Amino acid sequence: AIDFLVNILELIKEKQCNINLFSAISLTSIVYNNFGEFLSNNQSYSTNNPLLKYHIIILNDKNKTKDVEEKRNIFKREVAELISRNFKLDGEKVRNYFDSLKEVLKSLKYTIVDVEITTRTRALIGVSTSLGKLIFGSGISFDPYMNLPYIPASEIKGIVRSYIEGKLGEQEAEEIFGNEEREGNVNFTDAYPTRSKDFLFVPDVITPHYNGKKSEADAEPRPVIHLTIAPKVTFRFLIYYKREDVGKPICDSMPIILIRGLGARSSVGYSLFELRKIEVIKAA
Amino acid sequence: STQREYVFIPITNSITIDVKITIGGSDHITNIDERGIHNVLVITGYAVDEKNGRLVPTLDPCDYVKGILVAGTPQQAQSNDFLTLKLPANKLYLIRKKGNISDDLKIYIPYSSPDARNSMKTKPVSISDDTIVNNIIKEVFDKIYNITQKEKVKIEKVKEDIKELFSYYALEQ
Amino acid sequence: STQREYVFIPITNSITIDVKITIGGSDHITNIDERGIHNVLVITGYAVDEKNGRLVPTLDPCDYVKGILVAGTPQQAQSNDFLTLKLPANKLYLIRKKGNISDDLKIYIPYSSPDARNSMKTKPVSISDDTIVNNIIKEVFDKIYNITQKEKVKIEKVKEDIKELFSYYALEQ
Amino acid sequence: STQREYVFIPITNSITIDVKITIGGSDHITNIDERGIHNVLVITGYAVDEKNGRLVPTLDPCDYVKGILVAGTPQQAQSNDFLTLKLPANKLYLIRKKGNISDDLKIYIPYSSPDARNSMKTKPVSISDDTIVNNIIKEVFDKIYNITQKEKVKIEKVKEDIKELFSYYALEQ
Amino acid sequence: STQREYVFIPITNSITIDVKITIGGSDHITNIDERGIHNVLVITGYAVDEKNGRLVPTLDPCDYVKGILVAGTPQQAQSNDFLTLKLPANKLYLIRKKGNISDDLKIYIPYSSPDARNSMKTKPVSISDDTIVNNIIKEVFDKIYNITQKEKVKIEKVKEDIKELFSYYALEQ
Amino acid sequence: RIIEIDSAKPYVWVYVTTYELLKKVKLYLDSISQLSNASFSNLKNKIDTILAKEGKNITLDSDLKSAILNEDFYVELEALNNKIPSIINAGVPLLVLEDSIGREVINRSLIRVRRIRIDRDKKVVETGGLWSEEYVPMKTIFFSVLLGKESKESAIFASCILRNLRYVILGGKETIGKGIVELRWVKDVI
Amino acid sequence: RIIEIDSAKPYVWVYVTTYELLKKVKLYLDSISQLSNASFSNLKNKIDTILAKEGKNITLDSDLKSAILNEDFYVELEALNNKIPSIINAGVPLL
Amino acid sequence: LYEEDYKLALEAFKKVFNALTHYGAKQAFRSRARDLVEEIYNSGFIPTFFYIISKAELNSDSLDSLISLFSSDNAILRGSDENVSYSAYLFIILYYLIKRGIIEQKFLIQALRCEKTRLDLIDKLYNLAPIISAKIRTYLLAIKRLSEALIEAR
Amino acid sequence: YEEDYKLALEAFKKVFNALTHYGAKQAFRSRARDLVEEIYNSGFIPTFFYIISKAELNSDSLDSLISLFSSDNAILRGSDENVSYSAYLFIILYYLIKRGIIEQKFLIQALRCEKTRLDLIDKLYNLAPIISAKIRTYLLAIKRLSEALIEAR
Amino acid sequence: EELLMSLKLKALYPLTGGYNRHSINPFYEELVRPTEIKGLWRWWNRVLFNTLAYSTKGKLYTYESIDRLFEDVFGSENKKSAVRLEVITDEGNDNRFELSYVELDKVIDCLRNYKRKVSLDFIDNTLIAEIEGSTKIPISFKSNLDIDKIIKDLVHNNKLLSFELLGFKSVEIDATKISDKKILKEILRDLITNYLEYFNIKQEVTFTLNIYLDKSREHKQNFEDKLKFALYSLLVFILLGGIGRKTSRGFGSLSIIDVKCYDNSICKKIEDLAKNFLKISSGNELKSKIESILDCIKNSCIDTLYIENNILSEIDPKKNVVYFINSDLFEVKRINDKEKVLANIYKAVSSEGCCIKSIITDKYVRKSFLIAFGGYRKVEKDKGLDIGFIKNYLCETCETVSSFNIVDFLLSEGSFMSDYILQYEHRNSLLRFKLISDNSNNSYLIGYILHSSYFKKIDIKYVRCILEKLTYCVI
Repeated sequence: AIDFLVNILELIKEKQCNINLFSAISLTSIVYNNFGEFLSNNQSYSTNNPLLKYHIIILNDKNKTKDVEEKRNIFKREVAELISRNFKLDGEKVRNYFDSLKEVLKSLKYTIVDVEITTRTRALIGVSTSLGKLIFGSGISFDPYMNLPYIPASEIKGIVRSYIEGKLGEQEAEEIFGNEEREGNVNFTDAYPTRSKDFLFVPDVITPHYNGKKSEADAEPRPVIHLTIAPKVTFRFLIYYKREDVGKPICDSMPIILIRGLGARSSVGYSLFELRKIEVIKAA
Repeated sequence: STQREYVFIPITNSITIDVKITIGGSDHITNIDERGIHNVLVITGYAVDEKNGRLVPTLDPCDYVKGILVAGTPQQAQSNDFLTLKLPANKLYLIRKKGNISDDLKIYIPYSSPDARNSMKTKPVSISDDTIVNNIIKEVFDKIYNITQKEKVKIEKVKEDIKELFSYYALEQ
Repeated sequence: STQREYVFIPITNSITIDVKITIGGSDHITNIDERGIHNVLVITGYAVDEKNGRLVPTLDPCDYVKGILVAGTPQQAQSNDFLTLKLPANKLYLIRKKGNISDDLKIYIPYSSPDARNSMKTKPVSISDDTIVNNIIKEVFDKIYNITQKEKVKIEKVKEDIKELFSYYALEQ
Repeated sequence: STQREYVFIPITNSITIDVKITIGGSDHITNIDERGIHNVLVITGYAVDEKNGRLVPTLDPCDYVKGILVAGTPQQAQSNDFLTLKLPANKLYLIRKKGNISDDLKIYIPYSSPDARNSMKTKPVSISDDTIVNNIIKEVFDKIYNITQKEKVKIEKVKEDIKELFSYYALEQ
Repeated sequence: STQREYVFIPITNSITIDVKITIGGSDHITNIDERGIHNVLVITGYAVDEKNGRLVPTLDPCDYVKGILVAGTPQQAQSNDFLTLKLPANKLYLIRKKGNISDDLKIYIPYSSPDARNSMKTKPVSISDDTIVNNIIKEVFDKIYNITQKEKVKIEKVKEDIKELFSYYALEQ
Repeated sequence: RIIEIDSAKPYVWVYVTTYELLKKVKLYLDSISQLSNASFSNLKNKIDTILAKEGKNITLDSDLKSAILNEDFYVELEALNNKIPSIINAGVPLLVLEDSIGREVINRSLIRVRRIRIDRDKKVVETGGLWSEEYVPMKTIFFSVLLGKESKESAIFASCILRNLRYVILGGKETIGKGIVELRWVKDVI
Repeated sequence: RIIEIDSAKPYVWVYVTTYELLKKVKLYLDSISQLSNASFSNLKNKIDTILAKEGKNITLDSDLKSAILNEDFYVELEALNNKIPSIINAGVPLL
Repeated sequence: LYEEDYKLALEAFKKVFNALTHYGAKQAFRSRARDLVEEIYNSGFIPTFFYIISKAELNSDSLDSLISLFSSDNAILRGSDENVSYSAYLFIILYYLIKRGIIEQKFLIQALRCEKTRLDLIDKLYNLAPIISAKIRTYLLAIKRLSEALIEAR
Repeated sequence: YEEDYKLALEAFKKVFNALTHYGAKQAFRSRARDLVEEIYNSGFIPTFFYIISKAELNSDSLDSLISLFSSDNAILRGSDENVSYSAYLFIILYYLIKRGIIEQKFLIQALRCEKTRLDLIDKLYNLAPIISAKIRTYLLAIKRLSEALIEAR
Repeated sequence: EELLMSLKLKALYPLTGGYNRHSINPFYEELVRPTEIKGLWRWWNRVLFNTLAYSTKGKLYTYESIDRLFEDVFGSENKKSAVRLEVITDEGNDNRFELSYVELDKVIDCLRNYKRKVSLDFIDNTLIAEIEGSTKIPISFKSNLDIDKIIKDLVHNNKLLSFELLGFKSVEIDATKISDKKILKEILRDLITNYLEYFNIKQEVTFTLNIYLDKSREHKQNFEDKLKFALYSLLVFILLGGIGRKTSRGFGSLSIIDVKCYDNSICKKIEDLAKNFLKISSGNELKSKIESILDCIKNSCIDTLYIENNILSEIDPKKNVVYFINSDLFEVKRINDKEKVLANIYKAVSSEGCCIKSIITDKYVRKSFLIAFGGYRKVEKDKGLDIGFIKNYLCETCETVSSFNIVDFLLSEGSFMSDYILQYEHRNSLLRFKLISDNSNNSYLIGYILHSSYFKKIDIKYVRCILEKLTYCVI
């Protein structure tokens, strides 16, 4: 109901890890996109309500409209600050998850490689996925049922493989990761955050001036607020296999590949990681 | 064919009945039987002047007046109070519609001329001030509310239906 | 502003034959300099009827009309087929807006009234037939602005706007 | 042998008959009886030039001149214009095909030179404007056969096929 | 602009270029630079017929002739061997496009009067016969491009393009 | 995934089923009970109480009044009596939506992920190397039956094999961590 | 599978049969009612009541007036004259 | 009668495809149709629907042209290449809600035009949510395939 | 009768040659098996939109098809996905030409310039139940020549 | 992949922004954004390239094609970047902006039933809520970031910085209608944060700029040559431009502390030319080095100069604008109070400051000079002849006493440049300043004028000794 959406922003700041952030952001986007409309005479707002602020505040006088589009830019920046400040990582359900999974894979007689990577600089994984896409224009790989950002196992497997295929040639890669006529010999798991220092998400901006611009005349900044993963956030994931044959080239490659990019916009040094720990549980 | 008139639910009361609300046939489009007012007609580009509460045609499409449709004779004496349209019942903008109606109709709506002496500055009015959210709620209904004496005692929801739908625009000159 | 006049483009043009006394001052607002017609003013809820065509009102918000709003007179001081409203230019639903205008006008729009023994049965109409857009650039777009049309008639982009913009919902009775 | 010539359906008037007396024989290419018009010829890569309904060769495959190629020779006058083309009738793109042609068909087409004065930017001309829709039948269709406008209640369909079948391009310059 | 001419590529040496000197500017259209031939123009409704091939104008859209567009002049003022139209290059049906072309170009197209006295009866012809593609290379693809194939290393990658791309139609008399 | 107000207990996601989905589970238990000796009256009982509330969106295992499921469907949830025990045997609640609503909610509840292929040299996305797959979330529950025939070896298959069988890998995408699943025999989690 | 348009009582699926399928059931019933004393009037009269309304899409135990069957096929259903007691007993209607 | 989603998609496409004039506007609309159908699944129809109305930047004239497109044929979507693309894909969605009789056309235009009934539209969309969701995502899949065919790539 | 098995021989012969690369061959072999069953399950119009979209017919590929109607040395350009879908699209149009379901002149001027492609698809939609009845044996023949003359991958 | 080179630089009073337009925010702090370096490096590449193209071909090329030419180095929509930057700023902390407490609830009570506008001012280590309705009530806050005293001085004493505070300092508050305190206490609370964060300014921000190469970019056409030209555009970026905001006025000016390299085969001349700035020792000695670096990119050591390629595109002067380096307008003075000249530059760029009210001593030749050189100026064409009498200086061709003619600036009508040079609120300033030094304590102000393309022609020596007297009274 419309009585449900006007209260959605208060729900974020009162739970801080317990709303469905995926659905909460999507519902917020209905307000961010009807911002001018939700401001007309839509009272019955609580004291906690964060939309009164844009009734009281005022930025332009000659234009009803130009007063609003400025308020909407602030509202977006404010929303990005709510998410990053309130929604903070609780990594106990992940540790219980990975410890339960790791016991399962031992039952199945795999050799597990527990890996913790730590975010060094503000990371951007899944920038083209759908989380804040309807608000920020960018996204983050988000697991709406673990209610956490994550790094897809397909991405880690695809990054590691490009480093072995580049280093150890082609035939060695397709002997570890297979091809259209051999199965791969290494499985990966998604990487979930298990511990942060203070924050989990963090606002950022990209302001292109000269992109697809012919000259200096067509240049003008287009600021793009968005969310990134905060620094000093530890992502845990698993690597398991059956042939000891493939154990060495993975434990070797891992530390090198993390210090380079592991996500989007790493040419300008955003998603750089840090091997925090490697645990190797041999099968038998 | 049956002819109908158009009364609404304003904050004002200048439309008391203004009409013989019955045509000899008790048929009604704006049915309030099941779960609230249904088929309520919305008229676009008009204001009520909150005085002689007839409608002022305005070029702004964001002008907002809505009312109920009742079948009667349009006070044939005072033929200076309406404009007596005739639309095929598919060319008027209804709300909470019911089983469709696909045949021509004649409708009368309270119309007061521009009367150019000042400039129009229309403003929005909801329905509040419970002083009247009961009193003329009875009056305008009492043509169909003494029947509702069974539908208002135990099926009382339509007092909160007036609160939501009828949010017309009074010119407030 | 002054006494203002809204004329309609729809293709019979005998009611834009009925255009009358010009600016007097300089109140031409519908800019047509280079890109074509600007400050077009659309009326929603009406129809030109193209037969004694004088913008008969309706109730549908999906039918509309488009024309020109120029400094005029009530057709030789005949105030039966006009409304003569006054609005603060806040409620002026202009399209192809360019520049700005002050905040009060005396706009005259043609008027008619529903006559029974028929329905309304409104239908949309486009603009085509390049002879027609010669018939109106020569008649209804010229004897209102025949100071230009030595420079901006093959960089015209007004028929590019006539065919595009000036749709309407003729009665077609 | 079977002399034939091209006359098409533009808005222009120069296409009225544009070519002197028909073959005199009972043979034609296009039926007119049951489903309206049949076997409408479509020539690609030509435009009509908004006047003097002749076909200047363009190059793009988008330009159409849909018309009724009929039996006859051009104007019994200067042959400085028409194509004078012979083809086995399996090489002209007909639409709404009916009873099959089987012989070679020498045809004449209103050809103009490329006219390399300036750029040729074609303008798609759809057919509308009911007044000429009958005039087209009044100046073209009713004479080519004369079994129309005399004994046809099927005139109604000939009013519609023009606004449904023929649609072409024109330089307008 | 650049006055450009259209050297179609049939199997016959009826091309024998028989047109004038190169661009007079700096840019051809039918590039052969690195990915093969480029910007190959296509004409439709024409057959070359290779009896001094001059694209006899057919009307069957299924007849086409490909070929190259190089800038030249129509054979020392003999402006009747061609068509000489002037078009805005938006209508240029081009193949294997490589880059932009501007808003106005002159195109000279080897043209023949409609070859009457015969029904067209044209049939498709491809390009084969390595003796001919070897000829065609030195005949036009080297006489007009005796600066390529030398800054270019691989040449026999684009030789088969003539066999692959340049199909056409002809009356086959 | 769920968003709701008016709850002393917040939930990020909920279990969702429909009445058509429980019928097919009842249908499975009805027939195999008549085609064999095994009669699982306890499951049949729990499901019969739930099926008697058909036509209304009910809420087991919790006290939600109304929520928005998958960002798009606002449902008002009646509360089936709290004493109908859990069938998932867990702590999260379980909605049973009427099948017109639940067919939209369940379909949008699947995870849908776009993957790409990278140009090895340009380090950019290939041409036509972008596709999308569909996963079913973690902790989804599927119901099936495994039937046998008197064979002197169906006895061993049920005695020893089926007991020592808890974790299995199903389906594809195994090397990106998908497919691991757990088998929970009704015989011991009835 | 059905899309329950022109109604507010929602079904997810529905039973669909045709008239030629019923004629083959009438034939099976007419024949074996002669090769045996057993009669099936309760079934033979349901089927024959349905077959009277041939040349029209009908729904037996429903009020639908419209539907989109198997995502593609629009049907304008005319409910049966009065009712038929659910040949195949189930809450789901039969078209 | 009743048009199947593939016939409803052809009708809606040949109106948009003709209203768009600059090929840069069509190449944008090709990007819209490709990923806006994947966004409707991931973030629901209602959030994505108003996202489109915002990215359309419905100015007084742009909204005016969009309304003309429902009735006239000479209507031409004019604006920036990314505005008219989202403005075109809004017509695609509106052409479905209107023709399937899901939402009345008057209420829809009055929603986009005036701000007061816009909030009321947000409500109708939450009641009609199971109606729209079941169907629309295969009519939009036809619009996606029609654009990948009739519009050259990026 | 077996006219459609002869027609499927002429068509497959054109495709088998216009597909130069052998990996483009093995892709058309994939299309021939999948796209015949999808017209069975899903219907003609859904499958045609699917085909015509993965074909990516700009104008460069339209000429290759239009020429292939007439010449026997035209060649499809693109990658295994695009050429195979473009080949199968020609396989279909070849049948509607050689069976009078569409006027070849119309189909060729429809494929050519700008917008009569929409007219074609509009027309093809009105003939959908006729086509999906007549092409069954033809596409099934194409499916078997493909599995016979083209090796697997 | 391998490390190409490393550039230990420093920035002088950088005004690096962020999502809140400040260098610090409630979540983190970045005094150096590696995204701005990559963005400015590309901007100083499209400038240097068009300089190499207006000295050997007399041609100018659009931006969308120069980067298309260099996309095999910096990357584009079709290719990932070949170089990847990595800034490691020193002190490597978290250091977010935390506002411990802000005791303000009287100003709340001063704001009921009224539409005033709060305004913040930092008067003597204490801030005041200047309610323009005459209430300069104080506030007792307590936060991080330790605004020492100097920035409070430096901000208030610099007319440019204080002018840009006019956004971050004040906001109206409507309260005639329904009001609150929990809502007003949060409006005013962020107004403080967005104000104090403007004071996280620091001189001497020392950071490193590691630049990596991938060793997987096969030499397409001039990779080994395109790359080593980009390094040149990076040095001139360091030596002529700065990072952050208002770099056209000296802020964020970059220096060089020590340059290493790790691939001699490419960086050879670059590190050497960069080595020549660690020990600058004389004003006009650097004026030689500024020209020494520049000419080695011109006719001397011509880095493969392959302009004969079908990627470029000549500009249209009546509809395009391009900035390139005029090797002549360059001036290296000496300074010993960075803060003074940093605040003095306002005297040289304002239409009333006491440096161009002396050099260009009138109204019109003064303003019209700035209109064409001082970036975009707010000129209100509602007054009398002072839109045309400044136009009369900026016409394409008319009666000119000073050479400030614009390529298609016509009178009696407006062309594309006529509006651009007059109404386009984002136009960089051709007149620029930069303070540079390291290891010598000898700060040298640098002044120059970027050569644009919209200029019909400029009298070099005249506008040079305008710039000459400029750089003189700026100290």
